[PDB]
Amino acid sequence: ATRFASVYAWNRKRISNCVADYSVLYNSASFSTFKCYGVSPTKLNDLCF
Amino acid sequence: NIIRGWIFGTTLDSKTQSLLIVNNATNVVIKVCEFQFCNDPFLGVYYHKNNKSWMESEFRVYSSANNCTFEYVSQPFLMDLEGKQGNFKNLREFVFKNIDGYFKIYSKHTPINLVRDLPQGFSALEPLVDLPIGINITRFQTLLALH
Amino acid sequence: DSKVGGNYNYLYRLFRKSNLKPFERDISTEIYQAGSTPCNGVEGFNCYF
Repeated sequence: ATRFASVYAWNRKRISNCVADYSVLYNSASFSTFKCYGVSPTKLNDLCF
Repeated sequence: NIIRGWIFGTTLDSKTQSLLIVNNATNVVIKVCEFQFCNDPFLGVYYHKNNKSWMESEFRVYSSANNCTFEYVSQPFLMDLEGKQGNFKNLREFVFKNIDGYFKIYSKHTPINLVRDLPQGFSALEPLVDLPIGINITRFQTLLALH
Repeated sequence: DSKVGGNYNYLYRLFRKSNLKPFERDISTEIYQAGSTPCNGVEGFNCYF
């Protein structure tokens, strides 16, 4: 956004009632490490969290 | 309508993870937050004569609040704000298990009818909702209301 | 977040007297009792931040 919070006091946000996608993780910024634990990571558009 | 507030935490003086839950007259204010307390926790309402108006005054729960780790700010609505004497009418039973960190909340609410100490008969404690916290819990206290 | 003089607005906790629980935050900045001589906010010996 412009600024997050530090590591001793991490920042929290609530997310609901919206449609998401990971295919748009390729345009606004290039991510260096993108790993998902415990679920098939390219199936995010296939479930309901 | 007597018990309104609650606090869930180990040290309950903003040194270990110490929740504040208050089912107040309008909003759900549930705050897993750093909270500093007085001696014996209470809530407060006051009632008039010319109109039958219950007015909300008292706040001696926390002196300080900056931090929050799990805040829960829900819909406002009207509370009937009773004090009505007679037969016992309301069980609002809140059975708490905490397996694998996530503190869990049940719901079971019934318009019962008797005079005194807890009625018998079966009443299920079926699952309602799970606040998915992961924190240090050793004790808890309750905040009553003062009518 | 990399400034020419440095970005000193973000902090990490160097040491903590106990360990953590998951999904938890503490910002208490009391003087870290490393050994003997309890601190009470003096930063003497065995008294770190």
